[PDB]
Amino acid sequence: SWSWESYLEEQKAITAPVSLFQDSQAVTHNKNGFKLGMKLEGIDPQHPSMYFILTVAEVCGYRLRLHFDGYSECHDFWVNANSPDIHPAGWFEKTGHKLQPPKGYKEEEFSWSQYLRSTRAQAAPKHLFVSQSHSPPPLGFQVGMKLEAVDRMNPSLVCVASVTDVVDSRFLVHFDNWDDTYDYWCDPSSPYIHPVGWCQKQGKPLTPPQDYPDPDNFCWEKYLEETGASAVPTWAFKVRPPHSFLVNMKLEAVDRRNPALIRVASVEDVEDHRIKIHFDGWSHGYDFWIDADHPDIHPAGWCSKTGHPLQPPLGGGGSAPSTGG
Ligand SMILES: CN(C)CCCC[C@H](N)C(=O)O
Repeated sequence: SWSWESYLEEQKAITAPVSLFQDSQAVTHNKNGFKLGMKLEGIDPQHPSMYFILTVAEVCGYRLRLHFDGYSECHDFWVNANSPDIHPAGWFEKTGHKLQPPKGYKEEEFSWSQYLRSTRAQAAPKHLFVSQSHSPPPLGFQVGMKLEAVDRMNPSLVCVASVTDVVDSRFLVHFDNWDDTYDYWCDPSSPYIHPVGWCQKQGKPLTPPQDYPDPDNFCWEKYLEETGASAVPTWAFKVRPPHSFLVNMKLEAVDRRNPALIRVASVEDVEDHRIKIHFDGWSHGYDFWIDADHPDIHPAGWCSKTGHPLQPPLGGGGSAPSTGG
């Protein structure tokens, strides 16, 4: 039997304190009421502005694997039961959002009552969730306002962006005149967003809207006038202090190569808002960077307290394939 207590003694190591994580990353006493076969609604992680019909394909501890109805299983993805990116059946119609129907359907063609009959299934109960859009909005951020944001797909770019939607306590960041595949959900403390004018005060180049006429001479004031849009007010931005994870601290993290697994991990390197994860016993070739507030990193003990299997360090110490670290 593997235990953190014994491992720390053996390695003469320390864990990353629970206080370093967000409450949502650390909470272990919540029940996961989702069951295999339950259907629901959710955003496509690779297309944050789109909503699809999803089915619980697997349950493990406080996590569940979701399947896009009608599409290939290669698109399946895992989330935690407290994910704010899934909603109960009927949410889209109740909140006025659009649905991308199951493969083989047209949008006019979808009705939850009929679909459940056709699939002889049941929708996940409303109480099973966390976001159904009854919550406090993000103060100061309204649809239509503009701001500057980092393109997470092209990290060196800070661009002209807009708030295109607000759901409970989060808002959707959209890159002006770029396709919505670049959109991503945020909250007021995100270190990836800044008020209009930030780049100029920092000396950083600002990426104007796609194909903006004479891009070199882009001027926020002129653009705000052309669009009649307001800039998100400066007071609304509540910058988050850099995290306090230190190199070598131990924790638990979802494996990026096989998301069904969670392994014993160590902080390999650090940035102001991200940490580099290294899986104990493994080579460093699989090490990866991840946001400090990412939903897939947790404090030691998360797995055992939630009922999820934890992969112990890989054995072999260099003599076995993929080891050395
Ligand atoms: C700025 N960012 C939001 C989008 C960048 C898109 C780059 C892509 N090669 C293209 O030119 O379409």
